[PDB]
Amino acid sequence: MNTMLFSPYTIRGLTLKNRIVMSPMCMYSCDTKDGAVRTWHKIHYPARAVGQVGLIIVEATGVTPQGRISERDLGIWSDDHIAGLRELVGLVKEHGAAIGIQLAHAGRKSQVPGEIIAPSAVPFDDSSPTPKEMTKADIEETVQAFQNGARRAKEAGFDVIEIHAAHGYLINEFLSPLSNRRQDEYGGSPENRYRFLGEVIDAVREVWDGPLFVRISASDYHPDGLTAKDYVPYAKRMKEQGVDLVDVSSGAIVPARMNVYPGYQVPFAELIRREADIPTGAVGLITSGWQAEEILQNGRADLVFLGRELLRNPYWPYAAARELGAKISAPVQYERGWRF
Amino acid sequence: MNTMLFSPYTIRGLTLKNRIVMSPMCMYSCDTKDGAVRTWHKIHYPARAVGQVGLIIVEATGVTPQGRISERDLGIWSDDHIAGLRELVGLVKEHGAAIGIQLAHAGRKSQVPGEIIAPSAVPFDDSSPTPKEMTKADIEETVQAFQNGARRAKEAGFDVIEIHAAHGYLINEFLSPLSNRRQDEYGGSPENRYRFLGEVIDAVREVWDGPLFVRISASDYHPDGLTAKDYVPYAKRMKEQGVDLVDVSSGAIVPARMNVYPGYQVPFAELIRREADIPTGAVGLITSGWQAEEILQNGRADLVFLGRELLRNPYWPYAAARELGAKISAPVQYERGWRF
Amino acid sequence: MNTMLFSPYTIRGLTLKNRIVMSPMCMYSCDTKDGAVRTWHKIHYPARAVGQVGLIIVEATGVTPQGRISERDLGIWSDDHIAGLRELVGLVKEHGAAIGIQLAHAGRKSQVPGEIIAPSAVPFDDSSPTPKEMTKADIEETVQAFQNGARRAKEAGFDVIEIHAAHGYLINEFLSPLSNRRQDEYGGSPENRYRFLGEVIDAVREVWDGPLFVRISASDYHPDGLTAKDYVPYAKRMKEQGVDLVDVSSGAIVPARMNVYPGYQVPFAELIRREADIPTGAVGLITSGWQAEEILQNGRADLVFLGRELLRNPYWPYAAARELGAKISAPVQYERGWRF
Amino acid sequence: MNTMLFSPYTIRGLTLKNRIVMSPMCMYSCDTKDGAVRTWHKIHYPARAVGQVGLIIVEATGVTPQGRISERDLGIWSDDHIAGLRELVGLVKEHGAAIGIQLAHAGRKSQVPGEIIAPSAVPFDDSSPTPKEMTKADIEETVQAFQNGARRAKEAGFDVIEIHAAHGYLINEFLSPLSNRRQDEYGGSPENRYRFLGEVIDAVREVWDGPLFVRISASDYHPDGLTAKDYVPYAKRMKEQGVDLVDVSSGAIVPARMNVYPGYQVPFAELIRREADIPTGAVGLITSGWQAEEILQNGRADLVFLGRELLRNPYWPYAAARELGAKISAPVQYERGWRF
Ligand SMILES: Cc1cc2nc3c(=O)[nH]c(=O)nc-3n(C[C@H](O)[C@H](O)[C@H](O)COP(=O)(O)O)c2cc1C
Ligand SMILES: Cc1cc2nc3c(=O)[nH]c(=O)nc-3n(C[C@H](O)[C@H](O)[C@H](O)COP(=O)(O)O)c2cc1C
Ligand SMILES: Cc1cc2nc3c(=O)[nH]c(=O)nc-3n(C[C@H](O)[C@H](O)[C@H](O)COP(=O)(O)O)c2cc1C
Ligand SMILES: Cc1cc2nc3c(=O)[nH]c(=O)nc-3n(C[C@H](O)[C@H](O)[C@H](O)COP(=O)(O)O)c2cc1C
Repeated sequence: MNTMLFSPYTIRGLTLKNRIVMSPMCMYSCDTKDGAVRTWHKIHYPARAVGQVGLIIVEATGVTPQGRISERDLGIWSDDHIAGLRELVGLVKEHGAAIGIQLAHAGRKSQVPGEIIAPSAVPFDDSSPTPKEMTKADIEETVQAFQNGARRAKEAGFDVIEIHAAHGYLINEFLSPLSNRRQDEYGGSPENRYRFLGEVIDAVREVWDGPLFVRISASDYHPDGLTAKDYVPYAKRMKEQGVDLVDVSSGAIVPARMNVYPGYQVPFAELIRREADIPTGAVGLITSGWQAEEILQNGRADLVFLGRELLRNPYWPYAAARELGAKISAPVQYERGWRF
Repeated sequence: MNTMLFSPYTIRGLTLKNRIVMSPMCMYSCDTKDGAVRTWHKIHYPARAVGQVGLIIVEATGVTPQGRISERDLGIWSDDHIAGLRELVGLVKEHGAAIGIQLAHAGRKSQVPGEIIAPSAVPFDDSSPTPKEMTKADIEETVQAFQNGARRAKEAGFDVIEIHAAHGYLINEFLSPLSNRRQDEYGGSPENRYRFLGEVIDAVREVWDGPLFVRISASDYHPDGLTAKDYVPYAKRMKEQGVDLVDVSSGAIVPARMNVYPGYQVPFAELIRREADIPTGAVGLITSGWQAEEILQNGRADLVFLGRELLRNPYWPYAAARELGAKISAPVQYERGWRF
Repeated sequence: MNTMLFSPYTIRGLTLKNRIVMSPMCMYSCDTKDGAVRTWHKIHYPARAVGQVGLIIVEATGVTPQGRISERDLGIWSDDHIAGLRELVGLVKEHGAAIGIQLAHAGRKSQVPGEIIAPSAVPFDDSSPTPKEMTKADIEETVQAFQNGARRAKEAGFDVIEIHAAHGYLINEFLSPLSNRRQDEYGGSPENRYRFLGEVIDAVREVWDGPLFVRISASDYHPDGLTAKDYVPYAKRMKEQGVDLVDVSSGAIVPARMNVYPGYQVPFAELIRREADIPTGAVGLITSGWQAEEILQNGRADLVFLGRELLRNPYWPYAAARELGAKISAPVQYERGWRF
Repeated sequence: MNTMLFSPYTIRGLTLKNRIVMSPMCMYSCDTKDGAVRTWHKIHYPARAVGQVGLIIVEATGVTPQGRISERDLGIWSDDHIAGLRELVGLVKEHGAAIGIQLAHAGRKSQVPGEIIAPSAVPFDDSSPTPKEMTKADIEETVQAFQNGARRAKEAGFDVIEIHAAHGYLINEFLSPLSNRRQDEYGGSPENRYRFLGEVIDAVREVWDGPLFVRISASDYHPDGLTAKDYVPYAKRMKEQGVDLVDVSSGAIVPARMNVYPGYQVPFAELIRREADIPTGAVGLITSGWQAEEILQNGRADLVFLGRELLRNPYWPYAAARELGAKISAPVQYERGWRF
């Protein structure tokens, strides 16, 4: 009757109505190819807000044109993006949800034409372009891009900011020795490989004091790569720097075979949560209320992130409530339909 | 694999991608109380379009201020409504769906303050206001209101127009002897009680040649009321007047106890379909793809109208496809989620 | 709350606790190949009784060795079968269900080695053995086999007897002009083609006064075959002969392509029910309580026969009750599990 | 496609076809009140075997008349019980499943009329009878009862034996300081409170070398009671004594409020599994294949025990397979129904 899934959760004064989070998912719907919010986004995101999702994280938003995954990504490299993002924020919040945004940079995995950058001039695979080895100017420049992105998100009115340090993208590339072969202060050791992430966090915190999320790939799924245990010290530091919650994913630094199954990334979320003593978000094949409640009640994570399931059904929270025999507030307009 | 539910259906050159129709449902979301389309409607309806609903029928829209059910209904009594409706139409169609609108007049069941009109000065119940017995001027005036509504819907860009002659509202009141005690040419016989509906249809057809729906209450659930068989002759006439499909509902002319169960109004839809030889829409507790397919394949109706189920899940078509082991086109953005 | 699906139904003093019937389904589990009831049957059938199925119809039971579909069918051609059948009956009824048996003869569709019999020496298809054209001695002999089967079922303690006149088997072959080319009193006209069925019914009624079912194939799905309308006169006669309910199926007299979909045989059940004025059983892709309730409430059939669905879940009635928001008596042992 | 839930598991040469176990559940169906297997049990258990459950654990079976929970429990205090149990075993295994039995003694929680025994003369609650403080003769006697029960189970042909040391029953009472106030070698310390369990295990192992399970209550849910961590040393010893798997439950030593939720006992199973380095069984609100797969793949347990869910649906494994997109061997009789 009284579940944890539909119990409020507060982060730095921001109270989420429940533990349900819409995981950041690229829509590749910027038809103008200028990183601008389009009509699609204005229908896509607010629909989940009506569905009673507590927190909606907007897809990976490129902090630079080269930082995009594709030419159809959302962008935040220009003050001109603020208006569209502000409109999106207004629409989502107006319908009851808190809204966040995922600041991102694809790095060597960018599919945008032209030069792409990485810690080292090593391609993702034999079929990918060789990225440019970033100079220290490029580094502080990219850090500034993240800070500016954060400032624009703040102006747009976002409630939450997430730093995308996962899925083998730019920050993840600095993190993993598989991609980071630098021999300056940005590579060659756990501390050095973390530096870039540390500087991004600090820069963001200069202009942003709201809830701050970091999304990581807890594992590289490679013998010579990173494991969940490597991220425990990193999470402790993130905590000291004022990161509020770790959004725990995994993989994609290089091509690799992964054993995918229900809750396959949950152990990573709990590892960091209990060892680094920091709130975590669980993601990866979470599709049922029954499943989500188990994750919460057993203290494996504090928030549950839903991906593809929210693509199949934007009103998932209602089905989850039914599933758990719980009752939640429905939009007044849908009360006749939302029966418990 | 190849179901009827997800097979196209053509009405007067308008081809629906499937047989799934979103039944007209009042949202009471016109906070400005001027019948204007609001932000809510612009999120509510297009969401079902993304969900792959073939035809979306907009809620009962008052053809006059007094014709509204409540002060929060949509309205179409002014050319000023066209802009908002046109924007709504654009949003819905842009996301893949055909769009219709339900022209309505609450009659004696209107809850709007002030005078309300009906065929006879008989209240809905002992707790309702006594309506004014319409004069012949009121009648031709109300007919003109429907015509103007149709013209505005056409300008807005609607694909389908439905005339709301059901649920005990104005037109239904002229139809049922329970509410129509007039002793002129508009009451006293089956032919006379039909006159008002006939004139509305003709007037609408003067300015509208697209798909035309009529929604009826096949039964009054009263010993001295109308039965499904009474509507067979009416459907034959509607057919002659150029009505393309009969949206078959029931009840609500007066307070009455109804036996509600799955598909409880389907027999009415099939009765009219086979006896009047006219395409029909089935509505009333249709909630599963399995159920909807049975209705179609057995020739009980040509379209299936979903109500509350589309309130619980705007992407119902996907679940129905899964349910039937069928595969349908998903919005490109949701392909990773919409697995078959 | 009070559904029709879980409302009692009385046939000749036999009261079924609900409208749910387990359709006769061959298990091919007589490993001894002597038509004897085996351990499998003693677990298979009583499980559905615990599941709260109102009436359980035992699979097609060969009234003669040659009358079996396969060497692994149940048999009733010997008094020696009574003991096993009586044990089965005891087990099923002990757990709350009424029990019936389907008296059967495969005819030309028998796959048992050796001579097989039919109205005419016409094979099922070019890949099947040519059956012997039955003599009038064979006919009255086969009729006697059905009577003896009925007598043994009575001794075993069965509550209901069904005559299998469907799925292109022996009796169905006499019924359909596609297979019956006889030029005596058993072919050449509707009356003559019915004679065999008529004689079987009379013979059974000589030794059995309990509920009597007849299972028919309402359609041959062939231009020159039988249609549902042909069976209306037949059902009227069956009624006069004391047949209590018509179990309405279809097809299988010859190879043919059938359009299979949810409730695809329901229109046949309702046709006979309303035109012949006789209780009918609906069967064919009935899998949900929602669906079953619609069939009942709309008077399309009086009993609902479940096939493969009861193979997937023997406790279907519980799921159906949940589905309909209804509550039914659970076996006291399962009360903690069977929550409503 | 290849899940862990439907992957074989071997314990001491006994190979289970999958990881699905039917948790021991009292049926209170011994109407003769002599601990004898009845018809009900012979239908109840084999049904789950057909449902493709890998291992079926028979309900708590009293090793003495006073050791029963109720007068309707199964019993094994007499060689006369062997015949009935052997028949049950035959029925279950014949239909594809391995079978186990739970040797039990209710202790102070017995509801059987007359004297009841416990480590100390302390009632379960103020509403329960005061049990007799067992003498050392009673102890070695009760140990002998367990050994004899094991010997009879072996003769009956059981594949697995489980010792019921949980749910606040006799053995659990010796384990918990809440109920054990003895001041001899059987109380007053962790080692002493374990002694009784240790002696039961040894005695059972004298006459039984097959798979041996022990079911424990990992927590008393009481400030002065046992916690999961207390059972880590116990599990290490059980391992040394030849216990093959720990069936991990919790609670019921005294009245207490428990927070019940999906997988609420899983953390206990994983604790013991990883800390004591011994295979464990997870139980407690496990109802979906999705859930069960997560438990297995994440190494939280080696076997998954289903309780009430197998009461709602004896063929759960089929639904779980569907749920996981996996395909498993269906009983050849149900192949047409069991579609994947
Ligand atoms: C279409 C699609 C787009 C995605 N884009 C992003 C993204 O922009 N940022 C991100 O962190 N993860 C992205 N992912 C991963 C999802 O956020 C989510 O973590 C992943 O799909 C696993 O969650 P799920 O199994 O519940 O779907 C995307 C996934 C999908 C299916
Ligand atoms: C909230 C709500 C508003 C409705 N408003 C309308 C309406 O404006 N026009 C109409 O014809 N029917 C209206 N109805 C009836 C629905 O269109 C539909 O026919 C009815 O709810 C039965 O369908 P269902 O059982 O699938 O929900 C409304 C129903 C609901 C629940
Ligand atoms: C395995 C199996 C065995 C069957 N054996 C019989 C039978 O013995 N007698 C009969 O009349 N129909 C038999 N049929 C048809 C069923 O009785 C039932 O009418 C048909 O399968 C449609 O039911 P369903 O769609 O609900 O599964 C059998 C069907 C199956 C799948
Ligand atoms: C009707 C019933 C009888 C039970 N009897 C036993 C029993 O004999 N032995 C035992 O160890 N647990 C018994 N329990 C507990 C179950 O074995 C199981 O561990 C508990 O019900 C949790 O399982 P579930 O949540 O999956 O249903 C019983 C539970 C129920 C509901």
